[PDB]
Amino acid sequence: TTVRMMHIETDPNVLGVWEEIAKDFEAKNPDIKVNLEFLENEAFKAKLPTLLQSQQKPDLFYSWGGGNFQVRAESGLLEDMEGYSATLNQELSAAGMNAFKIDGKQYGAPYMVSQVGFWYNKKLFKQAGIDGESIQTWDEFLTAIEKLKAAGITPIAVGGADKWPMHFYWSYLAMRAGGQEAFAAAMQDQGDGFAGEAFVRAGEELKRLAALEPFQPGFMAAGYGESAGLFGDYKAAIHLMGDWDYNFQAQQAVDKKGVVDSDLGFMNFPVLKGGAGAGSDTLGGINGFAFAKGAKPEAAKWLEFFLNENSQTKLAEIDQIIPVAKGADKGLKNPFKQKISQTISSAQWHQVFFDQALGADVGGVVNDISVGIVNGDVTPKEAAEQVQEAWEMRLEHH
Ligand SMILES: O[C@@H]1[C@@H](O)[C@H](O[C@@H]2[C@@H](O)[C@H](O)OC[C@H]2O)OC[C@H]1O
Repeated sequence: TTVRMMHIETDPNVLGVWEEIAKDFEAKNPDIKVNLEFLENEAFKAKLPTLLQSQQKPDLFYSWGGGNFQVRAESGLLEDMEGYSATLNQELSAAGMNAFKIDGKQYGAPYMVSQVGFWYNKKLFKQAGIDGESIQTWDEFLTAIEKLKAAGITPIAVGGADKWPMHFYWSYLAMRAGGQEAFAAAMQDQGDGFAGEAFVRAGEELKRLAALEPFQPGFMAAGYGESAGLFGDYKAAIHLMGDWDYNFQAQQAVDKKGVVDSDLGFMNFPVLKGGAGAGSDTLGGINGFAFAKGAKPEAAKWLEFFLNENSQTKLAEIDQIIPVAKGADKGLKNPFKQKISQTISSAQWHQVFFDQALGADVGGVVNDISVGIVNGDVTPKEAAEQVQEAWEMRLEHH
């Protein structure tokens, strides 16, 4: 039998490890072949809707959980693999398995957890006269931005063309302004919801950052790959990105090394004055693979092995993922990844990426108003009302 797994992975080292695991699995299981199918992130997300309606579908596809996963599970687009999940449940974290379980039905399995934060270049910070470790508040972050501006260094790389990198700013600002309580009320559409003060404040503070002109020339035409390459090429000082950026900025750098460890820093998103959120709250998520309707049981056998402790330990040791398999945290030797993994574990609020939490429609609105605020197209108040209004209609029509 042949199992097909659709993914968005571009890293050659990661893919080599995945192929090694596949080869090992195939030796232990001669009856089963594993075929990996790549689709680039933006194209993948765009095509999945029609793919899930087709008659030829992969067994497994990359998933962020969140809003689209829920709708797909309830709408009959995924396959319940609860009867083939005993070993997955033994090997993987229960919180990770629960993220892909709806109504007692197991529709996927976790692969990794992540944190979004500020990767930064200590060599460029020294040139501008900034101590990165002293940045604890948003006002201190803006002061650092102005010092980079005055030094003639591009402060921030962002892939504005893809929009979601910019949304990380609006999202974190809303988390810091309103805390978990505000987001929970907004999801329930209680009170003013997403049009509430926390979300307007997020827009106001994003507008304040944008007025400093901190992004690279042409950031609205730049995708994630170009933006990470600018960081890796020492041409931008700061990159707000998930922890997967550690290997990506190196792969996208001309020299294939990027910002080396002695020049590299990572810092949490700062706190906001007059904000209800805690500095230890993380934006990130639990990514995994979902089972499309019609998936064969052999796909669960593959996933059992692909996500086991040895496989996940390898992927942590090449500094790619923060693992979900029990015991694979032994592979978090790299100091950047070890510290990030501890932040994720200690977080009282760990929030899934807003665009994935809210689904393709409302999440697309959040992505649009993030770049819209920065470009002056929409005010912070108008942008928050757009999110609330789209969310209210999603609630009504489901
Ligand atoms: O919608 C965003 C996703 O597209 C993005 O996906 C990243 C992917 O770019 C990277 O290569 O692997 C991690 C994966 O999560 O995540 C953030 C979302 O906001």
